[PDB]
Amino acid sequence: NKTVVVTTILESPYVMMKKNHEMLEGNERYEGYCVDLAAEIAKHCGFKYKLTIVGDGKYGARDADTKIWNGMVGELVYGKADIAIAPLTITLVREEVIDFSKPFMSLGISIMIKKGTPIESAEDLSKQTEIAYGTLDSGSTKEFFRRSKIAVFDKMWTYMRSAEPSVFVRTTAEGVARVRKSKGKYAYLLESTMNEYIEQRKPCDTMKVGGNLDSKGYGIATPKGSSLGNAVNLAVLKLSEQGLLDKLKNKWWYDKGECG
Amino acid sequence: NKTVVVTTILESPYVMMKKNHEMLEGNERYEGYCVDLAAEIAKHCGFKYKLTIVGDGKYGARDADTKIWNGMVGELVYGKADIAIAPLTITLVREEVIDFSKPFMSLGISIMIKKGTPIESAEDLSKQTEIAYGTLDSGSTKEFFRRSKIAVFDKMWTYMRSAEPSVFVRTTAEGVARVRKSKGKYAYLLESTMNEYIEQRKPCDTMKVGGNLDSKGYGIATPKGSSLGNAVNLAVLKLSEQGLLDKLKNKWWYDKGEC
Ligand SMILES: CN(C)C(=O)c1ccc(-n2nc(C(F)(F)F)c3c2CCCC3)cc1
Ligand SMILES: N[C@@H](CCC(=O)O)C(=O)O
Ligand SMILES: N[C@@H](CCC(=O)O)C(=O)O
Ligand SMILES: [Zn+2]
Ligand SMILES: [Zn+2]
Repeated sequence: NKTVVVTTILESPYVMMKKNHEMLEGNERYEGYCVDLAAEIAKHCGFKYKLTIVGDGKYGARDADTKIWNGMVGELVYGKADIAIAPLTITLVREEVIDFSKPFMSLGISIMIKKGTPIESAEDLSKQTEIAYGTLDSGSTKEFFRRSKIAVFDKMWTYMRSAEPSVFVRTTAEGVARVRKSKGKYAYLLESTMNEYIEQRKPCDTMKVGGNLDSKGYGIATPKGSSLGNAVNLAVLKLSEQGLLDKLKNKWWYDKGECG
Repeated sequence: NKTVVVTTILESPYVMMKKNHEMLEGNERYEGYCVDLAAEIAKHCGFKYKLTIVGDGKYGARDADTKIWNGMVGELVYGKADIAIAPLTITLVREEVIDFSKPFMSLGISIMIKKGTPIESAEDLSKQTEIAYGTLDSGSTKEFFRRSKIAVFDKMWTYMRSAEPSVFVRTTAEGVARVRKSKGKYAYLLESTMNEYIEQRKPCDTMKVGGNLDSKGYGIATPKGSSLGNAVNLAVLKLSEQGLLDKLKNKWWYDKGEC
């Protein structure tokens, strides 16, 4: 019996510091969808756990030169954490080095605009220069554009990779702030889950436009061959079938909506 | 090196007989989304394969008395097939006896009505008596209602399990025909994928109403511990990331929609 080290990331509404966090200790400092999910997974799998925030604040990508993984993925690969419970996208390159449970949430890449921005689609962004657009660094959305052979997305990447000043951001919060402050001149490409959450938070000045660009899932990740992988997978399916995942999504997205 | 036996099911538009199937042979007799997907999975994983239609025409459930698995799940469990490539729902009870890849398609349980039926939600169905409703008699949708602790769905199951004559059907096609012939007095609970497909088929007299009741996925299934599982999983993720799954959905659902 060992305390499971959980790596996660501060990303609303998945993991957030409670208002009164400075007077709280350990796991009690945090709240959110992944905090609730971690508690459920641990209960069903019968383990005790410690939530830790990923040191470098990243999801995980592999450096092309050194081949070293960063982010939550790196924490699993190098044995610094036992499990990642976060909005971590299931991708081919990651599945090669870590294990993922069946998905607990669906999502797709989507477009965030400041309200009133005359953009309705990815096609619309790709055909103009007035409105800058970019993505998060070290995540699956950037890799999507880097790899896409779809004409519109390829054009978009050609623009984004060489754009000056840089259109990429270190955190989702930075991307959102950039939209809010840029008077309609920056659009942000981010996962529909995060986009839909921010759309329902004050100051209610952003919106999701167009359909999703792809369709994928977040999964709970463990190091390759971990003893926990099997149980975690079954727990995710149990929570899905009990309706708990739906309950948590309602709790953290729409029950907490502040744009009416 | 051995030919992989693929179990699948005749379910439109996943697997269908080609119009000229009697003058074709082997895998060439069939067409559809899962036929296209099987060819791709096989190419990427480097195996030869034979498509076979599940003998009993069922998805897979375990008999409460005999504890024997039927349908495509049974074919995997008892060693008759090496892989199932079909609209087979990932469920906990199945994942305990077979392996699933990461999902290749997302779906949820949904409501099919004859156009004009005064029903907009599961809540609506549960409150009234005039319009009967049911599910495929063997499958994950029936098990969803059987197991649900959610009040609306519990109410629906309490009605369905006791309705006479039976509100359950043997095939999706039977459920669809029942909606079409019942003048608005039967609604059919089925997966959103199959609902959305039929919505685009002549005579264009059905529609999907309300939100989905759950959210889940179909996966490619292999017998527990099979050597093929890892490669199949990586192939699904590659095909997802390359846009192929989206292309195949558009091909079989919308590009040739008749409405
Ligand atoms: C809990 N819910 C929402 C789900 O079970 C679910 C079902 C399917 C998916 N995802 N996941 C993936 C992936 F594994 F790639 F992430 C894909 C799908 C649907 C479209 C193809 C690829 C995500 C969640
Ligand atoms: N969920 C993403 C991070 C967010 C994004 O890239 O848009 C990942 O796992 O990399
Ligand atoms: N996809 C379902 C069958 C259809 C249904 O139950 O609605 C299964 O795998 O059992
Ligand atoms: Zn629970
Ligand atoms: Zn480097």
